[PDB]
Amino acid sequence: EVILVESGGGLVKPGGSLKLSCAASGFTFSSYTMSWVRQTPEKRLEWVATISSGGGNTYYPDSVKGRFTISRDNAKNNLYLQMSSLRSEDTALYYCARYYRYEAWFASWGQGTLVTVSAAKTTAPSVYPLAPVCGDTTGSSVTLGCLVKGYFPEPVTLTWNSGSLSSGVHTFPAVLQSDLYTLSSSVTVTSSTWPSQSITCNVAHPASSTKVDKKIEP
Amino acid sequence: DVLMTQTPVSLSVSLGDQASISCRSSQSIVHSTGNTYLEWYLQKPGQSPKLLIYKISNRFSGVPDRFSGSGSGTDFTLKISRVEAEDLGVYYCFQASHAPRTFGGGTKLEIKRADAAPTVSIFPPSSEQLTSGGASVVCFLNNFYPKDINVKWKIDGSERQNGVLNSWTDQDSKDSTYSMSSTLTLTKDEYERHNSYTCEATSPIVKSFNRNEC
Amino acid sequence: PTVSVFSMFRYSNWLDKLYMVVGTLAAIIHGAGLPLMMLVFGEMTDIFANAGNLFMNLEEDMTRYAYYYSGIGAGVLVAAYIQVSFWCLAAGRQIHKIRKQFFHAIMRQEIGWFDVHDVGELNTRLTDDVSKINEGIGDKIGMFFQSMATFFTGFIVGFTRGWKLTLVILAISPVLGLSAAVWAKILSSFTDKELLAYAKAGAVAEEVLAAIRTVIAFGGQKKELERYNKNLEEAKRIGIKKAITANISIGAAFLLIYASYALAFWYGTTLVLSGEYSIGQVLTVFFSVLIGAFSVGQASPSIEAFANARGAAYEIFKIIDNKPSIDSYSKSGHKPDNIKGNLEFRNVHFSYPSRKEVKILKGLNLKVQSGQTVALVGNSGCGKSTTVQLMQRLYDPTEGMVSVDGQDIRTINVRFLREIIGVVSQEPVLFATTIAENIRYGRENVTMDEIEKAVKEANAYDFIMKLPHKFDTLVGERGAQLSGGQKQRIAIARALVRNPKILLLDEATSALDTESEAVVQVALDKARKGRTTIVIAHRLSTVRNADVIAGFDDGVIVEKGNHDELMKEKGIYFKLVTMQTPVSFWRIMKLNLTEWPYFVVGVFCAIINGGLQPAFAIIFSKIIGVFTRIDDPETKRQNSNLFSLLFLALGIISFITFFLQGFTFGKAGEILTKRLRYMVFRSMLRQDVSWFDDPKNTTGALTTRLANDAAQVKGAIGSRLAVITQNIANLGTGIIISFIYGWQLTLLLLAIVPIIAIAGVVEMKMLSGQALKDKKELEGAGKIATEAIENFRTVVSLTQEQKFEHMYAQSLQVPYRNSLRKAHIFGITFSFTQAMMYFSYAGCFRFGAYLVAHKLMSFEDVLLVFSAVVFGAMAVGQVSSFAPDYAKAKISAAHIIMIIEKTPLIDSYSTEGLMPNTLEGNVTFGEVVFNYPTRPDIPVLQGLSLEVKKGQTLALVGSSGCGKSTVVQLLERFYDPLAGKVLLDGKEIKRLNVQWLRAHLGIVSQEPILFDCSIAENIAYGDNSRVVSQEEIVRAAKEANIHAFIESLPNKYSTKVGDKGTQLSGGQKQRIAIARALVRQPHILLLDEATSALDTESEKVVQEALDKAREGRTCIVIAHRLSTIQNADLIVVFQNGRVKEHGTHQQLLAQKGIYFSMVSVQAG
Ligand SMILES: O[C@@H](COc1cccc2ncccc12)CN1CCN([C@@H]2c3ccccc3[C@@H]3[C@H](c4ccccc42)C3(F)F)CC1
Ligand SMILES: O[C@@H](COc1cccc2ncccc12)CN1CCN([C@@H]2c3ccccc3[C@@H]3[C@H](c4ccccc42)C3(F)F)CC1
Ligand SMILES: CC(C)CCC[C@@H](C)[C@H]1CC[C@H]2[C@@H]3CC=C4C[C@@H](O)CC[C@]4(C)[C@H]3CC[C@]12C
Ligand SMILES: CC(C)CCC[C@@H](C)[C@H]1CC[C@H]2[C@@H]3CC=C4C[C@@H](O)CC[C@]4(C)[C@H]3CC[C@]12C
Ligand SMILES: CC(C)CCC[C@@H](C)[C@H]1CC[C@H]2[C@@H]3CC=C4C[C@@H](O)CC[C@]4(C)[C@H]3CC[C@]12C
Ligand SMILES: CC(C)CCC[C@@H](C)[C@H]1CC[C@H]2[C@@H]3CC=C4C[C@@H](O)CC[C@]4(C)[C@H]3CC[C@]12C
Ligand SMILES: CC(C)CCC[C@@H](C)[C@H]1CC[C@H]2[C@@H]3CC=C4C[C@@H](O)CC[C@]4(C)[C@H]3CC[C@]12C
Ligand SMILES: CC(C)CCC[C@@H](C)[C@H]1CC[C@H]2[C@@H]3CC=C4C[C@@H](O)CC[C@]4(C)[C@H]3CC[C@]12C
Ligand SMILES: CC(C)CCC[C@@H](C)[C@H]1CC[C@H]2[C@@H]3CC=C4C[C@@H](O)CC[C@]4(C)[C@H]3CC[C@]12C
Ligand SMILES: CC(C)CCC[C@@H](C)[C@H]1CC[C@H]2[C@@H]3CC=C4C[C@@H](O)CC[C@]4(C)[C@H]3CC[C@]12C
Repeated sequence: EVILVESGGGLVKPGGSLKLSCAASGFTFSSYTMSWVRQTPEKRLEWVATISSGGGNTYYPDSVKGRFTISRDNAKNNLYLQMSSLRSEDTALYYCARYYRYEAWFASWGQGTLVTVSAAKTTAPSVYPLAPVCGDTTGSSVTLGCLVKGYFPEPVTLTWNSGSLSSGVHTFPAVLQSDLYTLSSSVTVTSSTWPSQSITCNVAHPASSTKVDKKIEP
Repeated sequence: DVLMTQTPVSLSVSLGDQASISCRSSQSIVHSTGNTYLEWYLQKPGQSPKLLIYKISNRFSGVPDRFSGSGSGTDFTLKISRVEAEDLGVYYCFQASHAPRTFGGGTKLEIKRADAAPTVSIFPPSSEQLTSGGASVVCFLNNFYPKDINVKWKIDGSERQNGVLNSWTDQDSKDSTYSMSSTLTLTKDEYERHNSYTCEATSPIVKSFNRNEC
Repeated sequence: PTVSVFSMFRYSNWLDKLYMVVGTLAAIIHGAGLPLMMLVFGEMTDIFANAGNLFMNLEEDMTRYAYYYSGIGAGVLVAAYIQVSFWCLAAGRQIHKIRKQFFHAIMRQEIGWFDVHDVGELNTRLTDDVSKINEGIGDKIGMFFQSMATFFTGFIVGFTRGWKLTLVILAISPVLGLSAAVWAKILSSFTDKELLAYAKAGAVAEEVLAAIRTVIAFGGQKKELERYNKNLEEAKRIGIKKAITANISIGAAFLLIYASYALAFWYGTTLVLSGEYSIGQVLTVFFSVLIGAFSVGQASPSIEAFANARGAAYEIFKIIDNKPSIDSYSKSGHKPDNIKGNLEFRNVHFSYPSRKEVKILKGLNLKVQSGQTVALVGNSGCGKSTTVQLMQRLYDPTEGMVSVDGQDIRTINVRFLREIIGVVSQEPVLFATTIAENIRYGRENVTMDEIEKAVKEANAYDFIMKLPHKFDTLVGERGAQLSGGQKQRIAIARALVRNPKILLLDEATSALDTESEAVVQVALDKARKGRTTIVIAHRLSTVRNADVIAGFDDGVIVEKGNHDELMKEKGIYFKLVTMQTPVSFWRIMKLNLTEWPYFVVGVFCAIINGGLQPAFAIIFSKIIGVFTRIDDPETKRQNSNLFSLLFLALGIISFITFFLQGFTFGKAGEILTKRLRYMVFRSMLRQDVSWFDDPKNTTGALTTRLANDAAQVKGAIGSRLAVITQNIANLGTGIIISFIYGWQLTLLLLAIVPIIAIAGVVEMKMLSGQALKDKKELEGAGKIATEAIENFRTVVSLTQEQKFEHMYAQSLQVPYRNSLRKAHIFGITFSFTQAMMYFSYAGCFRFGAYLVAHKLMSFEDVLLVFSAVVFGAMAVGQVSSFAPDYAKAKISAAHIIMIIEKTPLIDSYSTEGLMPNTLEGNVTFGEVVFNYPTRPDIPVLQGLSLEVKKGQTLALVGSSGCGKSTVVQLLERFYDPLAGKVLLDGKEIKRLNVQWLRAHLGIVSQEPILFDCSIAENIAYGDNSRVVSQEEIVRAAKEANIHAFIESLPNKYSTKVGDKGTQLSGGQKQRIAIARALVRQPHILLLDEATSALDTESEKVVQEALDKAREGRTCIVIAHRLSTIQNADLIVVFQNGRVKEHGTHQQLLAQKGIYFSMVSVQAG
């Protein structure tokens, strides 16, 4: 189908400069108006830029003009947004977006690429396991935890068994406190698997090239 | 500019009922051509929003017939009949008539669910953060309703240590339930000053871990 | 002066009525092909702009659409063929009938259509006129209906699809139709407008050429060339203004096309964007209504040519209706059979139908039985010839009647009458026929036996034996290859073979030799017993045998009776008898090297205007791409606005570049032709008369060169670069931009453009003139008509008009047949190529459906490739046909440069020769032989000798052309002999100067010839290149009693004379020419036929201009009547080369000879 995948975001110093890219496959990229939209961490969307189907025309709102510059490359099917002199209010998650005939504005989005803009220092996580003392089962379902704490910036992946289990998971969003994010997850496994198949709490930090797959035990 | 408001914020809809979400513009939305663009967007927890209905009264290819949109001038409304758990998120009324395009605030849709007591569960800390100087204990107040609930930690019975890092969650799409996490952190010195710990929810639903290693 | 529409198509039968109705329907269906095509195209663009988006079934939709295009293409093939052919066959049949019928009525017309209605003008009112009707009712009326159809169909489509944009494209439609109308008029017959500026100058060019010898003899090149140059600069100005106007017209047409594009798209995008219309709906409505609004302007020249058609058919029809009172296609006159010959004249008066004011005849009465011969004596022009005419009922009396054999001819048939009578006129002429037929002219059944019999009878059998091709030699025109003896003998024999009954002769022995005159007369006399005869002669040898002798005074016969009757009277005839007893050349750009800034700006604007078409292709493809892509309303609006603005700017640049290219190439062309005609003429007045005699070098050929050369070289220098550079910019950019946008489709569709380019060129020729109209085949038929036309009255009495009527028809049959076939041939080529255009939208677009379905290109890529090669080949054709031909023009420039570089044997401008200080005035001739370079076989003089001294008035007299025109051009150096020796005071004129000779002496010609100037001019013209005094004119003008008639006429010395002497008579002009060289004050006096047309009381004041000025000059007077010769000092009579006599007068009188008779005509 129409698959858009973006990349290029990470921690930046104010007044800095960054370049997001959005690679699109599955349609005739050289025919569709394309927009960039942004969602701030109060969860309130905001239009950020537009570019027509050949690159000629381009439209920005009245609070971004001059800094941002959006452009495209029809040969490789790429859409770039080069931002300069970033502020503290431009910390937000950035979606690509396609345009739909019959005049609907954002038909097929992509996934975000978080772009934090502040004066902090990138760091790796502090991954840890969680399990009850002596591993006492409470029935046909056994609860297992995990706790990733003390990292910056926010985009962090947590998985289990590397793509196998999803049944009784409960992951909770981080809460910023003095430039360090803590993000907690849980599991639920039957009594017939945990002692037979030990569980791993995989964790990876994009901003620090970290990859720690903690095997969870009693 | 033109600022689009959305009067309802917290909707408490029950499976099978209806819902009416307004969008009351400020200037009057009419293009030079004479068309009126005002689309509705939906965001389900943890995904990119998806287009619902374009123009004023239309439906993107792939939507249910329960979604209706009627109105004129600066007043627009959206209605949903027979709400199904597959429909739960935040709704934005985009408009593209004037040269700054502006979304709207957003409406939350909280489907009604039967009350339930949270299956509380405490979690003892690993020796790893203990070796480094940290206490990793949390209390996952799972599967409850209504949305609001609190969590109390009794440190060896009397010291109700409410010193945690609350992490709110969103309504579970599947069963329309909630959850939250209460991670109790304290420096390892005063932690080992207690062997047991008793976490609860607010009648309290109890659980404890009374061991520093096994 | 116009004939109604119902009475216009009267020569059409049932077959022609079926050719007109079907051609009209066929043209009504062929004109609805363009609008219908725009209905299919606007439908195919909605398919191509909805697929690929959701390549499914897109290919299937295109194949169905392709069928529609091939269907319209085939319909248009058939309808075009029918319309063009049927309409060209209905006008090809009628015009032929009208030619035959008009010519049939022109021959059978009462005498008096040559004095009342001029005859050459009749040739222009026949050939040309007939062609004007042909162009009127011919194919043009087809074209009209077609265009009308494209009007209505257009607007009907415009109102059916969507009407909100049709009212808008209609609000401006008057201006569109007006630009189209104006452009249509400038497109059609744009090659028949080049004689407006060379009309006023043509006269001056013809006038100097008419008398080249007089200009060289009198010096007067300078002023003639100056008048020429003035005429030129005027014609040049008019030409420049016409070029400016033509290019402004085409420029305004393109400006309006493009601004209408701009408006259509600026509004249609509002409509499209508001969801109302589609883009197919806009393309259909806009294209169809625009095509309608221009194809109603294409229909202006049809009404213009129809009005011309009927405006000429009026006069033609009024000739064909004109039934003369006396004719021979009435067949009512009784046919008598008992013929005895009874001439009865009782009170016969006459006033000329040419001039009724004067009755040269005042009543006559005579009677002549059979065999009775009467001679008739009088002065030349006493109504002798005209009376011999009126005998045959060539005219009718004004009072009275003429009768024959009891009854009068006023009720009986003339054909039998005008047949049984033989009449040899004053000068009988003969046409371009064979001697068998020359004699056979009288009637039909004249056998070779009769031919040989007649050549025995008239002694006309000798040139059979001495000259080969004894019975099939082609006599010259008007009887040229023959001699006077042969002419007169075949004349009498021919007049005998017609089985005559009354034989009337006029000056029967003018030029006949001693034996020849006697044998002619006797051959005539042996046929004087069974047939009446009436003779007229000036030699009294052919009069004596007449039974009675008559005397003409005021055309009346007053003296009558036999010999002794007037020989006892002692009258006038008595007085007579008593006194008697390559390679081609390419340097032509070195002719126009000096006007290079013009060509620089011209090439630049050519390049810009040739590249404007790919620019339109790109802009159009992109302005539809604006609507295929998926954008917002606002981006579509802004790109639509910017592209509309670029359309408008393209239109404005088109206008400016067109006007500029026109200005600059037109001005270079005019400067070139002006300078070129000037130099051609200048180099023309340097060649000898021995260059100017040749009849393969005629004035008509020279006038064609002056104007035609101008046209041709102007073409093959400027228009060639204009066309090549426009076309290179055009197709070079089109092909090169297409090859890089898709090569697959361009490779296919580049195997079509030869035929689209060719299709544009053939159509263009069909649109304006270029109907072939071969006239070379027509010229042969016309030449036969011209012969009969020259002497219709003289030939009618021969009754041979039938054998000329048929000599028309049997000749007209060749081209008619041919032209018929051609109206089929052309009718297919045109049709075929038009079909090809309608087929391209089926091939290209079909292939397009393939490629767009395999993502090998895009839609707008197909639109850009198609719009830039198909429309590009159309433009290449329409441009390469709007310019003169090449190879013709190159040959014209070849001949012009061939003549420019010329260098005469003897230059009139060159100063070379002898410029002596003194002279006495002596001329001597010795063994001098003189021959033409074109006529070497016929000799004139045979090595004569003379001796003329100062003041000595030489006397010379001869018959009509025994060599008196010879000696003139020998003294004023028009001629060079190969033999002899001439000593002017011992100083040879072959060594002496040729211009210094001319400022020294001055002569007079046979007749005075004159200018379109003042009378003061020609008389002062006699001496130029020196300060002329007004008083020297009033000196000689009074000295000759010719100023007397000048001071009386208003603007005495300032009246602009008529052409060549129409405002006065001869006696008035014969003064001013002798007076012309009178002011010259020469040292040699020469006259030739100075008493030709002059009053016997002015021949004194004109000859007294000699006597008191004879002094110092070698006076050589030559006249016909000896009145002025008997006072000339020395008499040198001539006869055919040998000096007949020279010396004192009484040397000519004591020894009596041919002079003893030459003063014996009418002495008192
Ligand atoms: O090829 C171009 C340019 O031609 C030249 C360019 C530069 C120099 C030239 N110098 C001498 C002769 C032609 C020259 C002209 N076509 C000639 C033919 N049109 C045809 C056409 C056919 C029948 C009746 C009216 C029209 C006229 C326009 C039109 C609009 C939409 C689709 C086709 C056409 C319209 F309805 F107004 C297009 C332009
Ligand atoms: O070419 C043919 C065939 O017509 C087509 C048939 C089927 C498809 C076509 N597709 C594109 C173009 C023409 C198509 C039509 N001619 C086009 C040429 N007209 C001629 C002509 C001649 C020289 C320069 C420009 C023009 C053009 C109009 C015009 C206005 C007043 C008087 C005559 C004409 C103009 F000044 F605008 C009419 C006939
Ligand atoms: C004598 C020749 C050169 C005349 C040229 C005529 C051409 C242009 C005409 C003649 C028959 C026509 C074809 C008739 C049938 C077909 C097959 C179909 O699947 C697509 C259209 C197509 C291919 C037409 C295209 C145009 C066509 C090829
Ligand atoms: C005789 C001509 C050359 C005079 C010039 C008149 C032209 C410029 C005028 C005549 C009628 C006019 C149109 C009349 C109606 C409409 C619709 C309206 O909603 C916009 C203006 C528009 C599109 C006008 C455009 C300009 C127009 C075409
Ligand atoms: C055909 C005759 C009357 C010529 C006049 C008509 C054309 C040349 C005129 C009439 C209306 C004009 C348009 C009126 C307004 C606009 C909007 C502007 O932002 C772009 C140019 C544009 C689109 C103009 C282009 C020129 C235009 C199309
Ligand atoms: C005489 C020859 C050499 C001239 C060749 C002219 C060509 C190369 C020129 C003529 C007008 C030009 C166009 C004018 C305007 C624009 C619109 C813009 O949005 C794209 C480029 C485009 C379309 C230009 C491309 C180059 C162009 C097409
Ligand atoms: C395919 C590449 C080389 C593009 C270059 C195309 C050249 C070779 C083509 C484009 C248009 C053509 C010209 C079109 C018309 C004319 C006028 C004619 O009286 C002589 C041929 C002449 C002068 C052609 C010569 C060849 C030409 C110049
Ligand atoms: C005389 C000249 C101008 C005509 C040459 C013939 C043209 C029409 C022919 C010859 C070569 C052909 C191309 C050769 C190769 C291919 C690949 C084939 O799988 C699809 C069609 C395509 C793209 C052809 C299109 C038609 C083509 C361009
Ligand atoms: C190098 C090649 C592939 C370029 C393609 C050549 C085409 C564009 C050129 C080659 C020669 C040209 C033709 C040469 C002769 C004439 C005759 C003239 O009265 C009209 C134009 C016309 C009919 C030309 C049309 C265009 C033409 C066919
Ligand atoms: C010479 C041009 C302008 C007119 C004649 C074109 C006709 C004869 C040719 C041009 C392109 C051709 C098509 C080329 C390719 C395809 C696809 C193939 O799988 C079936 C035949 C089909 C559909 C051809 C049908 C005939 C066709 C339309």
